[PDB]
Amino acid sequence: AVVKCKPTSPGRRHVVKVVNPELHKGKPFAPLLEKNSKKQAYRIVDFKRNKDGIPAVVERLEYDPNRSANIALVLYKDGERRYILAPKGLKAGDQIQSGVDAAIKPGNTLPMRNIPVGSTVHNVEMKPGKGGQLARSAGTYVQIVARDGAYVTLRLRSGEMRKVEADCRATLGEVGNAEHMLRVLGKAGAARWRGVRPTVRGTA
Amino acid sequence: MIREERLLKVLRAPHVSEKASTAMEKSNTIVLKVAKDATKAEIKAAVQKLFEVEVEVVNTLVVKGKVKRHGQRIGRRSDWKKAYVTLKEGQNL
Amino acid sequence: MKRTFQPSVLKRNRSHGFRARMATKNGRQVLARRRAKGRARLTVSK
RNA sequence: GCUCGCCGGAAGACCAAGGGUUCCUGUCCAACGUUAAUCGGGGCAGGGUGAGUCGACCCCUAAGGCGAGGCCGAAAGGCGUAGUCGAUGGGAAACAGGUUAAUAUUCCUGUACUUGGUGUUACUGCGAAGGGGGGACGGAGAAGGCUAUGUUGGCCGGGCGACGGUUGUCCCGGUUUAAGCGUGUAGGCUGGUUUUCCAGGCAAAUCCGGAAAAUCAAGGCUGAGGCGUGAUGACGAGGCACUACGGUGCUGAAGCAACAAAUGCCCUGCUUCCAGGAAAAGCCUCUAAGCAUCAGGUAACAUCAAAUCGUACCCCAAACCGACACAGGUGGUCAGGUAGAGAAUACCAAGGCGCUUGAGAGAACUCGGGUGAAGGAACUAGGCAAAAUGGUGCCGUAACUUCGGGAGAAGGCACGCUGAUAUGUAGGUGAGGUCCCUCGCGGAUGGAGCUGAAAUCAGUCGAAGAUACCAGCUGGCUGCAACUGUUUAUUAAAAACACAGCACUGUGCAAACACGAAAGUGGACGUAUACGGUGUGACGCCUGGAAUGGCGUAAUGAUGGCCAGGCUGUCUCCACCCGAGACUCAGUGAAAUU
RNA sequence: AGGACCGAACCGACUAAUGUUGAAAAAUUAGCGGAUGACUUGUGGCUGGGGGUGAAAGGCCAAUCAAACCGGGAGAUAGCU
Repeated sequence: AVVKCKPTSPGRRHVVKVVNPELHKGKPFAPLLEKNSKKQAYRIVDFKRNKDGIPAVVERLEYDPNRSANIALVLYKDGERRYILAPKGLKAGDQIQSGVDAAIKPGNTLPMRNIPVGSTVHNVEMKPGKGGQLARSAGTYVQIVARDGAYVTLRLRSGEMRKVEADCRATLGEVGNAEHMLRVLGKAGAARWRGVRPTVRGTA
Repeated sequence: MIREERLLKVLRAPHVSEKASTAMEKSNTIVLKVAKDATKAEIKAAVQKLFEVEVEVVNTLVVKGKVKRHGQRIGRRSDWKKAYVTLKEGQNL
Repeated sequence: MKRTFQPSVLKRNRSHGFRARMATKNGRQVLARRRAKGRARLTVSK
């Protein structure tokens, strides 16, 4: 949710923040955090989703400082808590489950030989057993208009179609909120703690 | 431990001063100039076996030398460890 | 204001020390010309 | 030794880095101290730093270097594993009083805590290079309690005033008690107890977590502070005897309540926001093989051990860095009262000092200032400088605009002290009594006493009551630049530099590009809302002289200039006074140049 | 909430004066700027000279920088004094 501010002072004149008040406040799960030096913590997120057949219930939603997308904490039926990618249509207390069946709803993962034509699929695996690469940024969506043959065809966000082998996993549903483009940071000082330095002009 | 010849080279010379004279009556502590390393076991065993008196507690401090200017060349004095030997009850010379 | 020599014994021994000079191949040339000329104090003694 | 003055959120004190005996005593005056010096940070000789509880060392670890092996390369070397160094971090523990010419939480006395081992008694599922817990974290803001601390009152000890009064509602001093243990209150966190199972924690678990049942709602944990022990104590105002007159020995009364209140503890807490805010070791728990009369762990007592290293002294400076006993700089800690909102400003407490040259006359001239006949910018390139306003309450406050601002607009009245409401009011805090109960560090009434704003009326004194100091001049038009910001250390702080947003192209991961004989690496532990380059720079008219922006814009500015009220020795035009030099004298004592 | 306002410690030195064998091979005084964020600082490491770095002045790299210092070629060259 975005809220515009009243121009009490310039620079803090046009600052509009991109946040969600549904998320929590405080520290995340500390054993899944490391140093991640050059200061930001690194979340441990299962991109592969190798445990199949065991269901999971979503407890809460967290924010990620590394990526522009949001993650989610799942609860397996045997006492394991890990993180996955949070889609747009997630609610509190939803049952998600991986496996060869992977019923059609946003929040499951199945190999690309079983994707229905016309649905939005993100988090596409290319190399066998690596995963995680495509559609990590917010506001992206990839649709498939053709599945048949020895390779599936993907209409990527960049604007070109690419044929990928059908023995790789894929995540149903789409990415979350797309308001990350709408942040303009309002001032010069906002880009100072984000690591980017001012650019020296060549003709200066 | 003993190694009796090790304990004989710890004690260099007894030290006389106006502080040791008052410490002998008020605190019953004798001041002894000891060697460079001079561990607390060697000092307590050295006074315990050599002076044959019952040692209660041992203190040590390093005495830094000075710079003596006598002529063109510079000079320095030998460093020595001041040792405080406090006995149980009895006094000696 | 600030002067060009602010003292730091740890920075002086980490850079100009006897062991950092010995750990380099060209530092033994500095010690070679030093023992060739024959100064009393080489660099430092802790 | 007496008197005056300065600093006193320092010019005071313990300290860190650095210095290296500069610390203390006796003696000496050649040089050293800008003068003499009998003195000293100068010399001579002697002394002085006492650690299981202070720190360093040690265990582990970020940035980073080395990096046995190993990849590549003419040599050199580039890169890098398993490892290892590397505090700016974490990890064991002590306080009070006293003492010397110098050192103390280290020395004497009293009282605690911590680590490892041995012996005895008694009990026992012990056991990591493994797992879990915790260690373990950003910025801003608010409330309450308490302590150190200050005041009043009581009490104790000493006095009746060098000049009017002062046995009083008087004056002077004190009213300190620690660490630890027990109690677990203010406050915060979490729903507990029992039982069954488990694909996660590479195998395992009674442990962490998950999945099902019954009961109860207040149990469990962290945690400042108050009370008891500590303390039939020490310290203490003030005393008594022997004296090298320096001290020694001994004794020593009261040592409590209320109020205010810390930047200090509860609080690594609570609320809120997004930029989402190190790792590891010690410790507890759980088991795998094994050990299971053994060994290890657990409760108590006694004993042993806790080594080495620094401990003097300045440290917002005469001792460090500037060649100096130099008007510069240098980490953080302690932060009293009165007036004030304040660590600013003025005075004093403890403490440290009057800055290592002085004495005469009061001339010209130089500097810091003060006052001033009449005018008030006429002086100057230029209200530069100087002068002037400066604080609070009441009526009241314009042009413009992005509606936040301009604004404290300007402009009219009052400000001291004393009595009344009230022999001190609103508010805060709070004693004694009453009642109830687990019965306590407990709760409801209730006000003793203490502290204590703000306003009104009346009277009174001074020329002047924001009485001193500190402490915005005000209103209009206009160029550039949105703004806060950056630089030519040491002559230009601007229109030059930077700017969020915006416009264009390319890049599908073994990504573009850049770095390299190669290996390797950044981008990036990123994923087309992402990445590299280019031009412009909030915003409105808009982009057909019109984003190498045209025209303006509230606010902003060590930015250029004008006028208007007041103001002034800036000027007319200089006069007097307070200071430091310049004049003389005692002593030391150069240079530029020839 | 705040690169918001005034104003301390603190930081840079805009104006005016002084200083130029100075207290000082860049410092003081009085106004003036920021003053919770694009702030500052200690300690430790890295980036090295036809290079590093640079909110870009051709600034800085130990009181020196329109190519640091030391040693070497070198008693270079000089048509100059």
